[PDB]
Amino acid sequence: DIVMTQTPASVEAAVGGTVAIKCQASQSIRSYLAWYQQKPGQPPKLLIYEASKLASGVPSRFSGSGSGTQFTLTISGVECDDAATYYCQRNYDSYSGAYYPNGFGGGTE
Amino acid sequence: WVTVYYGVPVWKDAETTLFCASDKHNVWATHACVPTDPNPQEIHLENVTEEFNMWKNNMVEQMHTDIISLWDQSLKPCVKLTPLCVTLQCTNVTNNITDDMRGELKNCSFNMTTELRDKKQKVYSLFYRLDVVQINNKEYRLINCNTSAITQACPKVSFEPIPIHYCAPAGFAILKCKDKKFNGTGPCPSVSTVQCTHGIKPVVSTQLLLNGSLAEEEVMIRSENITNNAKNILVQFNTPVQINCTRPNNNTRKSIRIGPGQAFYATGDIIGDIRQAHCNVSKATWNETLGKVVKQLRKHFGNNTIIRFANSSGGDLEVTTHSFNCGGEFFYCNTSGLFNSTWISDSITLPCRIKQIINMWQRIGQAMYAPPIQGVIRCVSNITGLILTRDSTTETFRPGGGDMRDNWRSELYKYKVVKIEPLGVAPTRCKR
Amino acid sequence: WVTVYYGVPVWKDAETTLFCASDKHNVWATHACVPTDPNPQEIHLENVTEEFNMWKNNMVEQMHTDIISLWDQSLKPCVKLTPLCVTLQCTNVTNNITDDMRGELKNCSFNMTTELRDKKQKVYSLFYRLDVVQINNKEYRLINCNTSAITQACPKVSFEPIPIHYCAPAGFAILKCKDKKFNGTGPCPSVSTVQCTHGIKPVVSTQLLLNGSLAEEEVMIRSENITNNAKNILVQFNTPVQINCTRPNNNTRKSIRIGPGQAFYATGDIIGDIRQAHCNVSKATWNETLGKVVKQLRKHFGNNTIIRFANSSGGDLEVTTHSFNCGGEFFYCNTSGLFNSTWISDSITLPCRIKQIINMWQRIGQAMYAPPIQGVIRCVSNITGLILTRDSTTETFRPGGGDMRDNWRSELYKYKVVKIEPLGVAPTRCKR
Amino acid sequence: LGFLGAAGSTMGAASMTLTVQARNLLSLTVWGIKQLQARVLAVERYLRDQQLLGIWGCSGKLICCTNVPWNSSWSNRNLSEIWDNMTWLQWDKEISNYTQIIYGLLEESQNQQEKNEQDL
Amino acid sequence: LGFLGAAGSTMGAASMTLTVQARNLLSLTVWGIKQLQARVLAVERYLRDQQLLGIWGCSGKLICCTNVPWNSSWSNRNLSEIWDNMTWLQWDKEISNYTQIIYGLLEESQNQQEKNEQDL
Amino acid sequence: LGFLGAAGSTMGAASMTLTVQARNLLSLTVWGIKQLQARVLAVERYLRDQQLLGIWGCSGKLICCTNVPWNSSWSNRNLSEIWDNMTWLQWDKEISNYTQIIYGLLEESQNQQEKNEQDL
Ligand SMILES: *[C@@H]1O[C@H](CO)[C@@H](O[C@@H]2O[C@H](CO)[C@@H](O[C@@H]3O[C@H](CO)[C@@H](O)[C@H](O[C@H]4O[C@H](CO)[C@@H](O)[C@H](O)[C@@H]4O)[C@@H]3O)[C@H](O)[C@H]2NC(C)=O)[C@H](O)[C@H]1NC(C)=O
Ligand SMILES: *[C@@H]1O[C@H](CO)[C@@H](O[C@@H]2O[C@H](CO)[C@@H](O[C@@H]3O[C@H](CO)[C@@H](O)[C@H](O[C@H]4O[C@H](CO)[C@@H](O)[C@H](O)[C@@H]4O)[C@@H]3O)[C@H](O)[C@H]2NC(C)=O)[C@H](O)[C@H]1NC(C)=O
Ligand SMILES: *[C@@H]1O[C@H](CO)[C@@H](O[C@@H]2O[C@H](CO)[C@@H](O)[C@H](O)[C@H]2NC(C)=O)[C@H](O)[C@H]1NC(C)=O
Ligand SMILES: *[C@@H]1O[C@H](CO)[C@@H](O[C@@H]2O[C@H](CO)[C@@H](O)[C@H](O)[C@H]2NC(C)=O)[C@H](O)[C@H]1NC(C)=O
Ligand SMILES: *[C@@H]1O[C@H](CO)[C@@H](O[C@@H]2O[C@H](CO)[C@@H](O)[C@H](O)[C@H]2NC(C)=O)[C@H](O)[C@H]1NC(C)=O
Ligand SMILES: *[C@@H]1O[C@H](CO)[C@@H](O[C@@H]2O[C@H](CO)[C@@H](O)[C@H](O)[C@H]2NC(C)=O)[C@H](O)[C@H]1NC(C)=O
Ligand SMILES: *[C@@H]1O[C@H](CO)[C@@H](O[C@@H]2O[C@H](CO)[C@@H](O)[C@H](O)[C@H]2NC(C)=O)[C@H](O)[C@H]1NC(C)=O
Ligand SMILES: *[C@@H]1O[C@H](CO)[C@@H](O[C@@H]2O[C@H](CO)[C@@H](O)[C@H](O)[C@H]2NC(C)=O)[C@H](O)[C@H]1NC(C)=O
Ligand SMILES: *[C@@H]1O[C@H](CO)[C@@H](O[C@@H]2O[C@H](CO)[C@@H](O)[C@H](O)[C@H]2NC(C)=O)[C@H](O)[C@H]1NC(C)=O
Ligand SMILES: *[C@@H]1O[C@H](CO)[C@@H](O)[C@H](O)[C@H]1NC(C)=O
Ligand SMILES: *[C@@H]1O[C@H](CO)[C@@H](O)[C@H](O)[C@H]1NC(C)=O
Ligand SMILES: *[C@@H]1O[C@H](CO)[C@@H](O)[C@H](O)[C@H]1NC(C)=O
Ligand SMILES: *[C@@H]1O[C@H](CO)[C@@H](O)[C@H](O)[C@H]1NC(C)=O
Ligand SMILES: *[C@@H]1O[C@H](CO)[C@@H](O)[C@H](O)[C@H]1NC(C)=O
Ligand SMILES: *[C@@H]1O[C@H](CO)[C@@H](O)[C@H](O)[C@H]1NC(C)=O
Ligand SMILES: *[C@@H]1O[C@H](CO)[C@@H](O)[C@H](O)[C@H]1NC(C)=O
Ligand SMILES: *[C@@H]1O[C@H](CO)[C@@H](O)[C@H](O)[C@H]1NC(C)=O
Ligand SMILES: *[C@@H]1O[C@H](CO)[C@@H](O)[C@H](O)[C@H]1NC(C)=O
Ligand SMILES: *[C@@H]1O[C@H](CO)[C@@H](O)[C@H](O)[C@H]1NC(C)=O
Ligand SMILES: *[C@@H]1O[C@H](CO)[C@@H](O)[C@H](O)[C@H]1NC(C)=O
Ligand SMILES: *[C@@H]1O[C@H](CO)[C@@H](O)[C@H](O)[C@H]1NC(C)=O
Ligand SMILES: *[C@@H]1O[C@H](CO)[C@@H](O)[C@H](O)[C@H]1NC(C)=O
Ligand SMILES: *[C@@H]1O[C@H](CO)[C@@H](O)[C@H](O)[C@H]1NC(C)=O
Ligand SMILES: *[C@@H]1O[C@H](CO)[C@@H](O)[C@H](O)[C@H]1NC(C)=O
Ligand SMILES: *[C@@H]1O[C@H](CO)[C@@H](O)[C@H](O)[C@H]1NC(C)=O
Ligand SMILES: *[C@@H]1O[C@H](CO)[C@@H](O)[C@H](O)[C@H]1NC(C)=O
Ligand SMILES: *[C@@H]1O[C@H](CO)[C@@H](O)[C@H](O)[C@H]1NC(C)=O
Ligand SMILES: *[C@@H]1O[C@H](CO)[C@@H](O)[C@H](O)[C@H]1NC(C)=O
Ligand SMILES: *[C@@H]1O[C@H](CO)[C@@H](O)[C@H](O)[C@H]1NC(C)=O
Ligand SMILES: *[C@@H]1O[C@H](CO)[C@@H](O)[C@H](O)[C@H]1NC(C)=O
Ligand SMILES: *[C@@H]1O[C@H](CO)[C@@H](O)[C@H](O)[C@H]1NC(C)=O
Repeated sequence: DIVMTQTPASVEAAVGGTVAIKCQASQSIRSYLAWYQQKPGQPPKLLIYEASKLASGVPSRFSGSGSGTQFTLTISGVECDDAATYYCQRNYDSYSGAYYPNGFGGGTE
Repeated sequence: WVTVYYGVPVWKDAETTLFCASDKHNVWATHACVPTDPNPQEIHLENVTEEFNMWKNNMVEQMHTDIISLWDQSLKPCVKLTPLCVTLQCTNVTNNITDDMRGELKNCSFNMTTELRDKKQKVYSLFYRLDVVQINNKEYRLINCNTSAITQACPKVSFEPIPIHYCAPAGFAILKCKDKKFNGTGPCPSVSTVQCTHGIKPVVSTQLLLNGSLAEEEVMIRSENITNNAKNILVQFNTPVQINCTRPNNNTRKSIRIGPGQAFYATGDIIGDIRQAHCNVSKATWNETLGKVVKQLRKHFGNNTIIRFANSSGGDLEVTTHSFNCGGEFFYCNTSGLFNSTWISDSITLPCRIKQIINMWQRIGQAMYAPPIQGVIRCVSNITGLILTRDSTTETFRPGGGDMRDNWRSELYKYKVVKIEPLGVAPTRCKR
Repeated sequence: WVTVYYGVPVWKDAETTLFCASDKHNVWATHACVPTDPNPQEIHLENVTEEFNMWKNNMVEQMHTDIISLWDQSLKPCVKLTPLCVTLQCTNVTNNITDDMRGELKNCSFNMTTELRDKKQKVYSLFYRLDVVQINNKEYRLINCNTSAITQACPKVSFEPIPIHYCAPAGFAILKCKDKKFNGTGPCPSVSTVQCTHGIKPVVSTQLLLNGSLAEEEVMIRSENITNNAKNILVQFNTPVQINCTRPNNNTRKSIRIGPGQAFYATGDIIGDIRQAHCNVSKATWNETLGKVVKQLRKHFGNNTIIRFANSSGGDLEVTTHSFNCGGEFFYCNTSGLFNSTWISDSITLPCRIKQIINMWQRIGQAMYAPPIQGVIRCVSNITGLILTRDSTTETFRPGGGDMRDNWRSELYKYKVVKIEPLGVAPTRCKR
Repeated sequence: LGFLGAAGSTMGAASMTLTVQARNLLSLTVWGIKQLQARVLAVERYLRDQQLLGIWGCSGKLICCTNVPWNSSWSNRNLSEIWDNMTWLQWDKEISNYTQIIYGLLEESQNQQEKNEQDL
Repeated sequence: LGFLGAAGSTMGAASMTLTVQARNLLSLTVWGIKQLQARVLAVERYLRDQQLLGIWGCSGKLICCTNVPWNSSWSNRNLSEIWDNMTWLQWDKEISNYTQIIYGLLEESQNQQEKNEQDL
Repeated sequence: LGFLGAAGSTMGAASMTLTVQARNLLSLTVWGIKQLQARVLAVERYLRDQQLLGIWGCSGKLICCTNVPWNSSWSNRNLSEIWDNMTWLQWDKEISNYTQIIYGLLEESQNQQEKNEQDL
């Protein structure tokens, strides 16, 4: 039913360099992708919602875009507070018509 | 090279005639409707999109003319009250009343035809103030004497709503959209196919929408054009608000023969005290529900917009009050007790009036006389939504309403009728 | 040896039900008629002959019953004037008249029911002499009081003719004959096929045929039997003759309530002088046209036959005068001013009368009351033909007419309905 | 030529217009109710012709050949004369009174060949 | 998948559900008279589609192959693209304006092969 | 024998009267409106039976043979007994409750052979 694959596994960069993480889907989830940041020992922090909007409390270094079945999370520069894995969450159910946070793909640093 | 295929799963938008399915000679002739298909199968369509437009949906027009036609057919074989349009001699009902009912009921005497053509009788009955017009104790006429015919509704035909399902003929299909964020127009991806819709109750009301479907994901606000102040806004609640209405007076009824084989039902006397009709709404529920509507309504104006609900706009009762049809009575309730707040950053009692002469479709044509009902009426119902209209930091909304080809519009917004076209061709590598 | 073919181009004579196609709730319910096929294709049939008989053509019978049924349905949901059949007290209209109108209009007062059953009012109206019958100032009755019900035509339903096209159902076809010398019967070689005919205007008239089709090659004279003096002769002109008719008086109208929701339209007073209604025909055109008819008419009698048109035969107005329906008024014009010549080897004015109570189909049944029309009526129309009947060197012809299932007979003479029969067999030299 | 364009044409030549005629055979006020009568009639007539072709083993064809012999008593003419010097209207009149004979023979001859498939 | 279940599916894959859609195409008060209108309409539409298949020589088949060549001007695509990467709704839109061309070619091409049986 | 003349006859013998029954299946006052109901009903029933024969690949035949195997669990009888010592009314009762099984098998088995023509 729900296919979500995060592909650029195990990517890291030196402070001042940049990174990006991307996810693909077999079903369109246009403008309904959420991104999370999980630091060890913490619950995931919401970073980006509806593909490109930042959540309150999210630093300006975070951004991203996408549509359809292709989406990317980008970091404008590493500030040494990026010690987290990131996750892709689907916020649209194509069978029920509801828009709730069902299903994850992810695990990339 | 050319291969012809038959049974290809494609369609075009189309308009066809729909027929009903459903399930004691009630007003919509539901006994003449075909039986439903029990446990009908709904089929989800994967990888499709479709566009909908609830403001251009011809299913609304058919429901509109079906209900009117049925209303008129059902009232056709009923006694006419023409002989009743006489000079009435009336006095006030004062013997057992509260002050709020002073002047509301009148005691009218008149000279009416007996079954024999050459004899007359002196009879009297009670009437509600709104059905009686003063000519010059005092002389009166019924409100419709200089405008239309009055037909008494048949006492055996009930009016409570009965679900009616609309079914497509073979070759046609109905596409139902489940997108729970759908605003009434444009692409709506969660499409499934049914052959016949669920039942819709043909409830007729103004301002408040009673006994309809509920929203789920959020309160939905829909309009043809948000920025056009000439348009209505339909608000669909995701939770019901409960109301309780009462007569509350204990009425009696008597029959008067007015010709061979025909009789008029007159309001008789009243047992016990005479009190004003009224409706109660839970206060806390109304308070919370309205706040939800405002939060969502603001998304189309800004987070710095103040929302005020003011009061009813003014005019004839049919468009200023809450027209409520229940128990066989016609209520006209005062909603100013509900829409009285400004949003920045116990029970509510609504006094209500009763009429017996009803112009149901806001047209000049035959009027219906509602016969009296004995005993005491008690109604319980769900407010499922409401109609608002809109009038530099404050926006003003008012109950408005009164439009027909509305209300049902909030039930049929989910459906579109399409025509199946089984033939098509494509190239391949075969030959005969 | 036997081969079966399907789609073989053959047919048999047949009778089926025809439906119409056409193009504000007029008398023929044309809004209920299907849309026409724009630019329909006419297909000429080479190397065929067919026989026709316009006197046995069942398309006439269907047009006859369709028009009558529509007339009656359209007048059904209209106010009845039963309460108007009362003793009238009348005097003559004399204040502003010419001598030709003296005695034509009467001023009648009467006691009529108000919307209240127990009250009456004194009202008056004007009536034309032909609608009022003396009983013994003087007491009168309306002409239909001892014969039938009178129904007022609904003021919103117009009567001017609207072309109606007759269409065959699939499997049937209409054969149209173009032979311009066709006399109504027998072989007619120039045959073409259409699916639906051109429009025919449902004009109702006597003596003169108005707004029909024209002949081309010659004036056509057709009859079932030329030598049978009991039959009518239909003459079709190849050129129109223009006529101009007028009220000419400036009328007013007033409404009288006669019961709840119902009103009678009474003729009010008249503005300016009262003059006689009349029709004008161009004189030179009539003079030349009649001569053409005579030249052709003589071919069936001999070159030594004298043709006389005498005068109208006598009887009730419906069969002695020119019944003309125009502007919503019913005219009965004196045609003796036209048919006054003997043929051997400016404008014409025809005085005309007006009636309001009309027995449209020459039957005893419901009569129609034509409501008054305000202002002044002006009519322009084309005479496309006429009806003659025939009474030892001189033959006498008279306007005659009055028959129904006529008039339309001059438009439908060109068409026959046939049934297509696609299957047939023939021998050949194949086997399976 | 158009619908019935070949009606006056030679029977042989007219066989190429069979498509044209077949193509045009299938489709509470005064002008209202007549449309149910018009549509029901068109459908019933269409189906009766298809039913006969089905029974005779001619389903799906404008032209079908069968194994029923021609009995010369129905028309004592050769093939050159009817196919080249006659129209379909004329032919239909000439053998109209044998229609019911031919049809009975055509249907019996089909069932007789269905039983022969019992062996395959 | 059920009726129209394949509507969003690949054109090739969807050919195996042709049975499912074909199977569901055929069937004086307010709720009374509408049933004659509903039934007459369903019948006429069913029959018109069957009539065209009959005329083109496709009677009795969900899939029929004919000898009309494909004119690339109708759609300049290869077969891999339309059968594997397109749905039927999309295809129908792309060539909708040539429908009347294809149909005229299909019927003429059938009559042209009926005359060829004159020799058997 | 006439219409239904073979109703009490042996199933085998009765196969030769299939033509007779098929031939008779197809066609605002009190006695008026009932005729639209009578005609619409006759047409719909006729067409539904033809539709099923079309789908199963039996169009145009009174008798058609297919490749669906007989599952003996439907009726544990041999052929001699049903064809020689039973009538059609009796047979219809015996296997009436498997009708929907047979029909599903018959239609799937037709589409499975249409795809096999992709190679010709
Ligand atoms: C919204 O939905 C609710 C729930 O369905 C609906 O409330 C119900 O209305 C019906 C009809 O008014 C009530 O049924 C009546 O109950 C009384 C008390 O027992 C009976 O006496 C009544 O019987 C008389 O009337 C019948 C109809 O004319 C006659 O056939 C009979 O012989 C008697 O004369 C009748 O059974 C029902 O009790 C309520 N339900 C509740 C919980 O109150 C409400 O009306 C709907 N909203 C709108 C606007 O319609
Ligand atoms: C033979 O054909 C001619 C040409 O068509 C036809 O003459 C036309 O008749 C119509 C209808 O009587 C005339 O139309 C009227 O014109 C007047 C003047 O402008 C208008 O006031 C009229 O409007 C009123 O009436 C309408 C109908 O009831 C209402 O809908 C409207 O609201 C008004 O109350 C109306 O438009 C038309 O002008 C003439 N044409 C000519 C050239 O005179 C003639 O009647 C036909 N012969 C017969 C026997 O019918
Ligand atoms: C309406 O008026 C009638 C007539 O006056 C009242 O009926 C009378 O009531 C007295 C008792 O108070 C009886 O003695 C009379 O015999 C009754 N007359 C008739 C004709 O019935 C009636 O009570 C009044 N109704 C109301 C609500 O005030
Ligand atoms: C008012 O709203 C309530 C709540 O949705 C309705 O009660 C539900 O009715 C459905 C259908 O019978 C049941 O499946 C639910 O379980 C009921 N919910 C609860 C909480 O009891 C109630 O029927 C509505 N009233 C009217 C008149 O429509
Ligand atoms: C028909 O008769 C009535 C009644 O006599 C005439 O109406 C009167 O006209 C005079 C003026 O001449 C007024 O002073 C009266 O008040 C009118 N009476 C009413 C009841 O309206 C009417 O004019 C006559 N009509 C004709 C055509 O002669
Ligand atoms: C009276 O006859 C004239 C002459 O035939 C009609 O005028 C013709 O109308 C047709 C159709 O609109 C035009 O194609 C011709 O060009 C017109 N001819 C001329 C000379 O103008 C006229 O319409 C007829 N009047 C009525 C009421 O039918
Ligand atoms: C009407 O009949 C004439 C013969 O009288 C047909 O003319 C012949 O047409 C064929 C071609 O189809 C030619 O080979 C012949 O030479 C023509 N005959 C003559 C004498 O010239 C004519 O085709 C027929 N019309 C129709 C529509 O079939
Ligand atoms: C909706 O589209 C998806 C592709 O985006 C389809 O998924 C493919 O299904 C086929 C089998 O039919 C597999 O072989 C492919 O590997 C799948 N693709 C991917 C990316 O996983 C899906 O089947 C379509 N839905 C429908 C009903 O046809
Ligand atoms: C009714 O049943 C009888 C048997 O009880 C049938 O008679 C047999 O008919 C066949 C020919 O069809 C003969 O070969 C047998 O010898 C007959 N049996 C006997 C015992 O004589 C009879 O035909 C059946 N009726 C119908 C209409 O089928
Ligand atoms: C009846 O009601 C009128 C108001 O419409 C009031 O003026 C009058 O005084 C009342 N009569 C009695 C007896 O109360
Ligand atoms: C009935 O008619 C008489 C006539 O004399 C009148 O006095 C009386 O007031 C009328 N009664 C009623 C109730 O209208
Ligand atoms: C009489 O008609 C007027 C409108 O002209 C309306 O306002 C009034 O209420 C009517 N009265 C009655 C008794 O019909
Ligand atoms: C519904 O949403 C679409 C965007 O998906 C927007 O273009 C359209 O105007 C909205 N309709 C209304 C009535 O707000
Ligand atoms: C409404 O509430 C009041 C108390 O404020 C109570 O007396 C009355 O009976 C209630 N009415 C209804 C219909 O519930
Ligand atoms: C309506 O009446 C029921 C009892 O029948 C009561 O439980 C409910 O609270 C009342 N609702 C309101 C809004 O007063
Ligand atoms: C109830 O309404 C008042 C305004 O009269 C508002 O201040 C309050 O927040 C509302 N309560 C709820 C729960 O919405
Ligand atoms: C509320 O609306 C009613 C009906 O239009 C009106 O009579 C009343 O005066 C209004 N009240 C206020 C405070 O505006
Ligand atoms: C509603 O009640 C108010 C009093 O709070 C009153 O002024 C207003 O006129 C009433 N509305 C109607 C329509 O009677
Ligand atoms: C609206 O609220 C005010 C208090 O803010 C109160 O005085 C007024 O009576 C209320 N209006 C209605 C119709 O209840
Ligand atoms: C009305 O009063 C009568 C008196 O006999 C009583 O029997 C009946 O139950 C009362 N009805 C109600 C609803 O109170
Ligand atoms: C009224 O007309 C009659 C003819 O029907 C005539 O005898 C009488 O004298 C006329 N009366 C007047 C006042 O002109
Ligand atoms: C109306 O009735 C009275 C009864 O006295 C009679 O004198 C008068 O003449 C009548 N009027 C008319 C116009 O008929
Ligand atoms: C009365 O009937 C006779 C026929 O018996 C008729 O001549 C006369 O005109 C009729 N008068 C009225 C007013 O109906
Ligand atoms: C029409 O002409 C034919 C000759 O072609 C003739 O036999 C027939 O009698 C004529 N019909 C009439 C009514 O004159
Ligand atoms: C008829 O002609 C006369 C002149 O002789 C003229 O006065 C009159 O107005 C004309 N009438 C019409 C309807 O043209
Ligand atoms: C009819 O009136 C027109 C002007 O509208 C005029 O040109 C024409 O000559 C008149 N016809 C006759 C026969 O008087
Ligand atoms: C006009 O009629 C007279 C007879 O009154 C006739 O002598 C004359 O020839 C006719 N004129 C024309 C052009 O026909
Ligand atoms: C002409 O016919 C009318 C109507 O039949 C008649 O009244 C008149 O006397 C006749 N005139 C002549 C001169 O015959
Ligand atoms: C026609 O006018 C003449 C006078 O020329 C007259 O004698 C005749 O009676 C009138 N015809 C009719 C039907 O009134
Ligand atoms: C017929 O013509 C003569 C002259 O020959 C004339 O005296 C007579 O009045 C005319 N008749 C009519 C009705 O015009
Ligand atoms: C009739 O007279 C009125 C007088 O006010 C005038 O306005 C109108 O135009 C006149 N109508 C005609 C057709 O002369």
